[PDB]
Amino acid sequence: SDKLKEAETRAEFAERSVTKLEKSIDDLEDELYAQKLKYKAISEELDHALNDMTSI
Amino acid sequence: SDKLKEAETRAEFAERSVTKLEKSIDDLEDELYAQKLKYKAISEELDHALNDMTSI
Amino acid sequence: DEDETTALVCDNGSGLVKAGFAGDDAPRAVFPSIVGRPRHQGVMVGMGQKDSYVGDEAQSKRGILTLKYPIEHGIITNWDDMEKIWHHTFYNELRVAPEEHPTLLTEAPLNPKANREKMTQIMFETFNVPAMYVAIQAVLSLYASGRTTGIVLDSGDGVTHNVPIYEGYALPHAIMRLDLAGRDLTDYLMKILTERGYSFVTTAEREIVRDIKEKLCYVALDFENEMATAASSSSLEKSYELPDGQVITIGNERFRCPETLFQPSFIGMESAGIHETTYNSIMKCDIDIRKDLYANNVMSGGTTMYPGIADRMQKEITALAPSTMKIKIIAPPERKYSVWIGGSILASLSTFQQMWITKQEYDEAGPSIVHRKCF
Amino acid sequence: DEDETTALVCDNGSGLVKAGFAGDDAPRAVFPSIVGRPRHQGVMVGMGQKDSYVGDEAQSKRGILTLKYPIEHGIITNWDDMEKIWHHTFYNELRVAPEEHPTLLTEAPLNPKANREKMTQIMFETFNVPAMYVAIQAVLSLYASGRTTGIVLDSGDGVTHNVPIYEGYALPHAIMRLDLAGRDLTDYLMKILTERGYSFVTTAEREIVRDIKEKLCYVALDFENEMATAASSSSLEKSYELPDGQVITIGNERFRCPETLFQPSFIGMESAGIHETTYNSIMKCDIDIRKDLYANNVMSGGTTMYPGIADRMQKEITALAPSTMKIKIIAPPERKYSVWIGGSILASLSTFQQMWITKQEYDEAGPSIVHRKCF
Amino acid sequence: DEDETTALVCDNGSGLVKAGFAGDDAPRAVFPSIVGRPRHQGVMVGMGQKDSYVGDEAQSKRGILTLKYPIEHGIITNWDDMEKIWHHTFYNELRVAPEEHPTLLTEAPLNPKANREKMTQIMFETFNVPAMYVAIQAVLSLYASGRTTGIVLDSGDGVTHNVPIYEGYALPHAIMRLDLAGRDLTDYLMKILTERGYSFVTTAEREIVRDIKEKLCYVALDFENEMATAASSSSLEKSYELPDGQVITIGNERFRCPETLFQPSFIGMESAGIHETTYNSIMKCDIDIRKDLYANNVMSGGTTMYPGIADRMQKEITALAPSTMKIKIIAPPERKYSVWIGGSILASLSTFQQMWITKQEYDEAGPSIVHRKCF
Ligand SMILES: Nc1ncnc2c1ncn2[C@@H]1O[C@H](COP(=O)(O)OP(=O)(O)O)[C@@H](O)[C@H]1O
Ligand SMILES: Nc1ncnc2c1ncn2[C@@H]1O[C@H](COP(=O)(O)OP(=O)(O)O)[C@@H](O)[C@H]1O
Ligand SMILES: Nc1ncnc2c1ncn2[C@@H]1O[C@H](COP(=O)(O)OP(=O)(O)O)[C@@H](O)[C@H]1O
Ligand SMILES: [Mg+2]
Ligand SMILES: [Mg+2]
Ligand SMILES: [Mg+2]
Repeated sequence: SDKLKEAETRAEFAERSVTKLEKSIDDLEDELYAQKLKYKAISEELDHALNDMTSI
Repeated sequence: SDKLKEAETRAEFAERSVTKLEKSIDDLEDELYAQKLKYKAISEELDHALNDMTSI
Repeated sequence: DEDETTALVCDNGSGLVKAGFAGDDAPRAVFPSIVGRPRHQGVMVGMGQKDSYVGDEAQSKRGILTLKYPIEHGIITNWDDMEKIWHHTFYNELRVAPEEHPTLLTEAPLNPKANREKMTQIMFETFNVPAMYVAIQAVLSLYASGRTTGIVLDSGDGVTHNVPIYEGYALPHAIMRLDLAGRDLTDYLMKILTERGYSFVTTAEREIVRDIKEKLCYVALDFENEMATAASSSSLEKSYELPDGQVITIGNERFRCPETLFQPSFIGMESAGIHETTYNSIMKCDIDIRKDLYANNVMSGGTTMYPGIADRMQKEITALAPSTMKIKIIAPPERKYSVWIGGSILASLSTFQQMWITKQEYDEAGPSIVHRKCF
Repeated sequence: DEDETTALVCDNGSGLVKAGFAGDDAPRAVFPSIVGRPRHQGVMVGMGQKDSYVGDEAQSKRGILTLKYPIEHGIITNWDDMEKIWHHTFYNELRVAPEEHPTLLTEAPLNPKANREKMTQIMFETFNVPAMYVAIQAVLSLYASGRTTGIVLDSGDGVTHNVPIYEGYALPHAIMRLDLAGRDLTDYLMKILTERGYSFVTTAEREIVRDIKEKLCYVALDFENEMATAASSSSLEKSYELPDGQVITIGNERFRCPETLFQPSFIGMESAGIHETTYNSIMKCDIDIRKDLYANNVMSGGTTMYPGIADRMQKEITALAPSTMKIKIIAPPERKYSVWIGGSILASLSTFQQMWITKQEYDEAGPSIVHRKCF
Repeated sequence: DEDETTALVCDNGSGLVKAGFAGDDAPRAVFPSIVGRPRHQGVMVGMGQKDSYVGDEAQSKRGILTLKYPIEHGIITNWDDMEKIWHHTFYNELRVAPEEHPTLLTEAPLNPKANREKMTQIMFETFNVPAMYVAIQAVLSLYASGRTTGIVLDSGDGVTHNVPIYEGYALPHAIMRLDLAGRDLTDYLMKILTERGYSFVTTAEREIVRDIKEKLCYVALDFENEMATAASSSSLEKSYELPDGQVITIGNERFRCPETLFQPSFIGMESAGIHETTYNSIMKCDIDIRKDLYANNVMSGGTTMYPGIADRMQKEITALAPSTMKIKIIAPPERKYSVWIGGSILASLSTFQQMWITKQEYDEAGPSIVHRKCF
């Protein structure tokens, strides 16, 4: 019974670590996707300005 | 004893999940880093363009 | 029984039955859908001598009973079997009478309409439930996720369904059912174990090998390279302790069993892997929202307790679809109860009793009323 | 082979390939556009062990082959597949060498110009045809009808095209392509039969259910009233004898399958029924001739063998358009060969060899010459 | 809402609705004139389930809605649609009540008088606007330019109008409407992209291809020479990144799409290019001022954001007209808001409230009063 309790404690520790890392990954994931949405926007717009060079 | 093997099973499950999540976090943070740096470089260049506009 | 007349919430999932009361967080009576019958006739006396055995009783009495499945891939064998198991669940397991509590049930996706009409009619005649509602498990898993956008992969024990739902609206035109499920997994593992020297046919070993799938199985990151390195693989090879005490060692098979769903050509299906079925499903609908479907895919079912589905899923979809937007899967722990949770969610709000299927409506229009009352 | 150097006439219709000699009344070699490939690998010896299977050979060997479509809705998968099937048609089926006979081909309406340039280039390099001409199937069906005024509804197996032509002139500004065709019909019928209890995915059952569509299907005169009376409908309900011997009974589905083209909202298309597509097409052009278009509508394709398109067509157009002038449809029996007949008609007259696309023109200007030689 | 009772300024342009307060420089609520409706029926609950969707909401929900146009080329389908969109604009977008602010509206040139009478009557009954004024968008664009002499080319999304006005005087005898507009542009581009291998029918791809027209399209300086050099044109060929992530490459089509307005014979119009329509318009009026019309031409509309209209315009007019006097076009940036700006200009001066169309005048003479109160 004592060994079962120690193993259960360690398993619960690991599982809480799992959940916390998953939440951190979520936050990072959202930030990276937004970063990239705006990166592609600014890149396209620099290209549009270059198109302006073509129109000139 | 059956409960103890089940505890060891869930512990190993959670530990493998932890390792996967840690590696994912590291790679995601490196990718986000490089992405933000490239966006910062383009933003730099665009700021220089704004400064030139002001000089006009 | 609670003093209040709260509703019954019962998920008759294809592989597991999970029943309880509305307002509860988890179903109270959860049992597999196996049903045991006496393998021989009666000559002894003093105990036993009972026909139907259901639930943990049959689990303990697996060896003495012919183990039969009243439902397989949605098809219904004998309504009497459901009658008995529902009696057992309501009275011996839930300790509840269906007279005073309306029932919310969940059904397998795209279940026969004739099946619905017959099951509802036998139900209403046999039982005295005051009111009724039945819903597809897809929207239930959606409710458990609590996000109106996404494609649900329901991996039951008889069928795997891919259903896209955008902003809480069903897309039947892009919904498909695949005949690969737990049964296939057990079969394929059975033949591989036969090639490993152990050849069993009976259902007890079926449950043993599905337990092995629950415990030890991998989802290979790269298939042929992992068997190539699994040639010897003393560390990678993994063993199990069967209840009789023998140590059974399995290596590449751990990740060669779930792979069959991904690679159906192993045992001869024209349909490609389930990732192709999610891919085609996505493109059938308008182009624009497809990216959101990529980013909002959900997976549900008891099988989902296995590792490896998430990484394989994302990598293959990114291989098939352009890698601009980031694809991420969401799957809450213990999601096999999630459907039942959604049932409780349905009973949570006060609008749900506006469309209870009451006794008098069925008495007026027969079973046909459900054709107009649910959809 | 005929002693004379008469031309080859080949209709590569989207769903059927019909090939023969010029001056003939009907194509000699007619086969569906399915292509079968070995489902597994080679270990046996003594017979078979051949990759490509085309024509009736693949029809007999449907079960053992993965059945794939080298063309779907005009899109080209693998030119090698066309290479092999044309080899088979010319030598094993037509018993003709393309060296000594120029080829007249028909292409699906609004086919890609890049598709034309690549197919012509691979053709000219691989084959040794002396001369070439390719035409749209719309004017071919017009020629089969032999009336320069009318709107052609070409219902192939991948696309349905509506094309107006007044006094023998094309109106591309009022031409449209709809992604509803045989494929959709089979799909929709597949899901309804799934709701009837029979769920198949493979192509053999696809051909079985399209055969069912050929034999038993109705076009409902009034839709919801006919399902209302088809509730029981012992007489109206119709059965089929599947080759395995089981009797499969279908009722309202007979007229609920083709209705989907008329009512696309069943499986989610923004475009309305094909009658709306003919209507809009008509009004896009000048008002005055519209009446003639109403009175001169033609329908063409293999699907046209089904009953019910004519009555539905006229009634709905009369509902949409004023009912002063009388609208009448014309459709000669066995019109799926009609396009090929028109090809023979093209070779009938002595002016046709003024604009054969010879080898030396292609050698001079590359494929680009067709851009100036056909249109 | 401002403390002052200043008037509402609303431009219901054929393609865009731009609304705001008088005295403001730019309209506050600007949205396209598309309207989305639920593609299917209601079975779900908990969210959504709303009929009309307008503005950015419908833009986000484009895939789930049938996208319909309440106005096309001036023709009105359903006044209820305008009722709902005006409700949305006034309360959900402008956060203003029309009770306390008179409305200045702009209408498409040569709009039906019956249309004006019905729209004004439904407006006055449904709404409680204190006072009214409606004006042609031509004089509004003139006001934005602030020069009483010139010919206005109003290129909306349904019609293109050429209207000459000399010294702030309308010339209806020399005003014409051409049925070429954004719709035609999208259609023609749709058929060319179909010939490029990509065939779509739904409205989401319509918006995608009009976005492509906004971004990449050219106006060819010389047409056939530019396709001749665009044969290969690796540098001249331009690509777009569609939101799904696929790279779609287009070459000559960039300048072959707007060319159709200049060359209507591509898809069959008797009327020649819009430059011919400005030319005829000019000569219809007295000879002498024609030179001023040549030198004072103005162009207005959202399309004007594209490059190439100015150079093409001047060169062709100089080709048609004698090249003694210098022709120059004027077009301020962001001129699609210019009409609304002119509306604010109308409210700027204190004489404008002398001819507000008050409630009591309409109550006395019905809608007919506008026949005497505006013109
Ligand atoms: N704790 C668990 N771990 C792993 N697999 C499980 C577990 N419980 C059940 N399963 C698997 O789930 C399957 C039953 O699926 P089920 O959840 O009934 O599908 P559905 O979601 O359609 O009801 C069984 O065949 C079993 O192999
Ligand atoms: N004898 C028949 N009766 C009914 N339908 C048929 C028959 N033969 C072919 N079809 C249908 O016609 C379709 C093929 O159309 P097809 O004639 O190839 O179009 P196209 O005229 O564009 O070549 C097939 O999908 C099949 O279902
Ligand atoms: N920023 C933009 N760049 C290029 N084209 C645009 C832009 N905004 C709108 N348009 C085009 O303008 C059209 C709408 O014209 P609109 O300005 O409503 O005409 P009107 O001036 O008669 O109101 C749309 O079809 C769209 O293609
Ligand atoms: Mg499941
Ligand atoms: Mg056809
Ligand atoms: Mg305009």
